[PDB]
Amino acid sequence: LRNRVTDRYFRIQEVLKHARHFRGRKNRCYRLAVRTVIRAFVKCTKARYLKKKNMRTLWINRITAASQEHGLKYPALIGNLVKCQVELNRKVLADLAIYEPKTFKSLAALASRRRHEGFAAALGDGKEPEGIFSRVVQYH
Amino acid sequence: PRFVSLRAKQNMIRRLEIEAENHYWLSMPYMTREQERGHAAVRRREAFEAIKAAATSKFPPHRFIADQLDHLNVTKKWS
Amino acid sequence: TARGTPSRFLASVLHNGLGRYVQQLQRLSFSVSRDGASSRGAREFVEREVIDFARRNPGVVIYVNSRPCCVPRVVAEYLNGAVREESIHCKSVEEISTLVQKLADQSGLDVIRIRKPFHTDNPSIQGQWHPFTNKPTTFRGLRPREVQ
Amino acid sequence: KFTRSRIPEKVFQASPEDHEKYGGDPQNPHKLHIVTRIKSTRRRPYWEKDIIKMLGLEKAHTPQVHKNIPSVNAKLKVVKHLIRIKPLKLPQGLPAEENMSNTCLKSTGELVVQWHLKPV
Amino acid sequence: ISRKWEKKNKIVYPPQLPGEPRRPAEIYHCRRQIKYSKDKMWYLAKLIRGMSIDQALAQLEFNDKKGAKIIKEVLLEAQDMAVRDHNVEFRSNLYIAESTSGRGQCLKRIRGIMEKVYCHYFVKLVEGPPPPPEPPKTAVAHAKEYIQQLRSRTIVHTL
Amino acid sequence: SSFSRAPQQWATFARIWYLLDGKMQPPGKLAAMASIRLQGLHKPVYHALSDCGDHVVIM
Amino acid sequence: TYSPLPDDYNCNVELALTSDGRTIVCYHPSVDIPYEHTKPIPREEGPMIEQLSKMFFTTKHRWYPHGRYHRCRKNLNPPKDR
Amino acid sequence: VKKGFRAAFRFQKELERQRLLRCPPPPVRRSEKPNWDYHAEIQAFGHRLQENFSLDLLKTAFVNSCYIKSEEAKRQQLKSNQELSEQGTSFSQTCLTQFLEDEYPDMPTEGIKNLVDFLTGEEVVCHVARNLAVEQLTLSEEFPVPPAVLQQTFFAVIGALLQSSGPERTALFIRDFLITQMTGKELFEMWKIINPMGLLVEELKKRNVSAPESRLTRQSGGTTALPLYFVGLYCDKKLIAEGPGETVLVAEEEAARVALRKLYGFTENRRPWNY
Repeated sequence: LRNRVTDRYFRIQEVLKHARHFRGRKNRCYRLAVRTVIRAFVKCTKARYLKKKNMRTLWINRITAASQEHGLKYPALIGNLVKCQVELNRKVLADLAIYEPKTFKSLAALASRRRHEGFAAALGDGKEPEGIFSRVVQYH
Repeated sequence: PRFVSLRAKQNMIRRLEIEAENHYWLSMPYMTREQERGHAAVRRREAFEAIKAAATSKFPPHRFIADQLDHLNVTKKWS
Repeated sequence: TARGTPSRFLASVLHNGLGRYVQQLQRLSFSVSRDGASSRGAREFVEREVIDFARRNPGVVIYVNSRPCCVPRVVAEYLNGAVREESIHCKSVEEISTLVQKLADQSGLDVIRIRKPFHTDNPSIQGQWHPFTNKPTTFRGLRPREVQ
Repeated sequence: KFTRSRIPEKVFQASPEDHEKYGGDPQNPHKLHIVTRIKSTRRRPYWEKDIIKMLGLEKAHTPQVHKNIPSVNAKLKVVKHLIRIKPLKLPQGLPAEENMSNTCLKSTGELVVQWHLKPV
Repeated sequence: ISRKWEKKNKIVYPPQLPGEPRRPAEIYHCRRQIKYSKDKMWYLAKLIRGMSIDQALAQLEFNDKKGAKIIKEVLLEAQDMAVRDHNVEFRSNLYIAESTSGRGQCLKRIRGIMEKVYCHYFVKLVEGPPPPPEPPKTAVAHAKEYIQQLRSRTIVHTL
Repeated sequence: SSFSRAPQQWATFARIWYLLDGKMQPPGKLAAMASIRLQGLHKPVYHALSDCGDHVVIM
Repeated sequence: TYSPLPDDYNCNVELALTSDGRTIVCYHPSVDIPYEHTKPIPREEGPMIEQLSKMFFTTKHRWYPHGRYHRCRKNLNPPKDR
Repeated sequence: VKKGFRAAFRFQKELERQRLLRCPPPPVRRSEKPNWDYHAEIQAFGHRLQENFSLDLLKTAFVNSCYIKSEEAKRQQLKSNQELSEQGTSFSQTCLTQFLEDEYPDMPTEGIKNLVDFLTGEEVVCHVARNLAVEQLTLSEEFPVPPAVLQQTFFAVIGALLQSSGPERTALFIRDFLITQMTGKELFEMWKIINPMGLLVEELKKRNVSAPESRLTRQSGGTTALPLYFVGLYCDKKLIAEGPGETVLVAEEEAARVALRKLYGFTENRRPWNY
């Protein structure tokens, strides 16, 4: 052996510090811990996309629930708040739904008011005055 | 067996509408083909003489005394 | 990974922006070899940049130890008693300056995972949702199938 | 065999119903196209992939300005199913060197040469 | 070979103070190269793990297994050096805190490899009455645990 | 608002008994409302692991 | 006499635009519970696990214990917030 | 025997780390470790907080009286701390009562005394002075610095900033370190009381309002192991507070606490401290 390898405890220990909490011999034996540690890092990076996705469906569940408390449905609320140029997002609306339910109730009132102006505007068709909350703020 | 929903029909239809308006705006050119001829030959020739020129100006970089001597600083010490 | 690492909540040290801002970095401890090729960029950092750095923040006390080291280190100590020991081994002066300003700018809290990107201490202003918000009451407090 | 498809010329002749539908004038047409790739060139023939590379449309949903000349219109007729075409309309003039930086192409298709961020 | 358990009777503590409770004694004893296997000693070692040494002796005199006599010699020997060597006044006032059994240096006999199996036996005796066994948790403990888990919970993934 | 920590926490996650008369009703359209109130999906505090379901009494 | 939501139970929501039409002012003070809407204050392992299940309306499985590998993986000093 | 040196050195230091985690040494004070210049680091403690001191006076603010006595126990083989700590805690008590009387005018003065005896308590002041490097500069006898000693040194540092640069800059100091400790804490986490209902009854006698009727507003799960009640508290058939609870008595006491926060301005919606 001219130069055989001295520094091999540390390569093993670079893998096995990630496996210290596994079950079975995966926390101990390097051959098993490499497949599970690699496989854990692949899951760890593919789960960034699923973290973002699952937060957003969680927010739609919370906005859905809190807007069904006021009679609205979720598509009615989000559509007719886009139509009011209230460009809040789902994270903020879910957090207002939990922590500030009067602001959420007034946003549900603004979205159902805009929903009814959309109904009455798209019912009596032709040239008419627009709704009050139906007006848009032009940016130039 | 796979069947066609209403999502798929409405999606297919709005692609057909984008397509029909692409048909409309391609139906009225600002120039005829006799008018366009050579109307941008100069800029195309200068653009290729730039591509040609960057191709034929490829050569090794300059080598300097200061870099080779500046490797001697790896044993700079204090006094 | 996050399940193998510990995590924490986002915090400050003693409400560090509320009244005034306090530099959370107490001590730096440079140790620089006199003759030694690994602490070359440390040497040119003590000669050029450490006096300017020591004047740009006087609440930081800086110790340059200058012993025969074989790896040079910087040891940041923080007001909450944390110690970050980082190496300045085979680094240029500019890389050491961005590292030392990195240690200056931060606090002693761990660089473990932070759970939420925010920390309110008073999250609710209109009163948090309980299931009897958004419900109407009845006359005399009755419930369903209550006769009197 | 799947081959390259010629399209006849009656397909590209407008009707006055279409001038009532879209907003076009057959006399005095528009100079500049805005072309936008909105359907991938993957699962398309290699010639359509090439025409998308020539037109400068490798990013989806990014507008590109072209000339309304029959050569550019010929390449656009090859890939007309992948793109979207609008006329570049210009409400004010084309930008001079004073207004060169402060432009914004809006989503209507118009290119405004004074883009403040203040409401009207 | 490691021999750390014999050394554990050599820790000398600095002397106490009069405003300080009396530290109980700790008597680490072992026997090495018992010709028996380490997993048959686990039942005998496990049997006596919180008992007083009189209850342990009494349970090991009437057990049929081979290791019971060996463990009884280890516990009578550790009761002796408990009193003589380590200043335990009452022979009776001991209990088994630790009783384990590791593997010893086995032999290999070629027949076809067959191991002659050896074991050790490690006992720490602690001066004092044996600690009271853990009571099974009641429905008050389960109900308080459940409700304290309900009190613990937060609105998650929000402010 | 202005509750202490413990009664606010009790008030939010406390579970509510609902009554639901199923006379002349279809079973799946009762089952949808019952299922939403059994999972806690009618609460804006909802999360799967946080265990905020309610009780549904269907008569 | 129009109300976009039945302003009865949580807060009395009164929407407004301003004269410029740029900001939406919401005005929503709290609805107190009336005094009329109130009531006066009135003045073995097997059977234990069935009794706890039936008490707290959960199944039986969360009352059985768990092994040491699960009791010691647990974080006993978890991070607190708020 | 693999020839070489670097893996044996790295392995030697990892063995040193497992020696430090298995049997860690008792913590030594910082002035008994390398890289300590005491004077330079008192000046750093001055410039850290963004104020100036007369440095000898701050030096006596860190010198306890136990340290002189055990030091003269070590001589046989310095001004004390107590004057500055007397001035500093007298001043900080009266200036905290100034701030908390100005920004909470409706509080009872028993409540202002319990707030001020929270913001100068040993738990608060010892939590503050272990993160301002006071403890590392304290010349004390024993390590870790015991909490009564460190409370004394912290108010000695306040007294030294008082004699340095007047009452206004110490008022800003006390504002920025002692008052910010009551952010995020509720009133009855600071001023503990038993029987809040009787206290609310007495306060409503002082405003000449009748005694409030506790009156069950909403409930749920009444015959279960997890009830929920909202007891309200009405005064002339208008409620002043309503709070939840697991039993009726718990919710009634807690509604009394909500009313006491509402009388005193110490609600969760109060105007925050203007810094």
